[PDB]
Amino acid sequence: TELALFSRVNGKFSTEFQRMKTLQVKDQAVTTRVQVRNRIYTVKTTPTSE
Amino acid sequence: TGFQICKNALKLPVLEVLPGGGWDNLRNVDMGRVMDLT
Repeated sequence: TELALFSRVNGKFSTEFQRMKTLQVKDQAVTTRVQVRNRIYTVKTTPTSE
Repeated sequence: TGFQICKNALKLPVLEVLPGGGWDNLRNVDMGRVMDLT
């Protein structure tokens, strides 16, 4: 600010603004399935075959 | 020794497990007929 009635009447407003908005989302999904089946039903050769 | 004759006569299914059969006690697995099954 400034004022006077004799020699020095002025005005000033050196207003300033600095804003910096930074976001950082970071998502990481990971799925891993493994599944295994087994069956048996056995068979032998007869001990007297030719 | 064919059970198919009367499995055909009467419609029931033959039992699967049967005792009259040799068995390796070391390898621990069935081996073969010993007692005949008519």
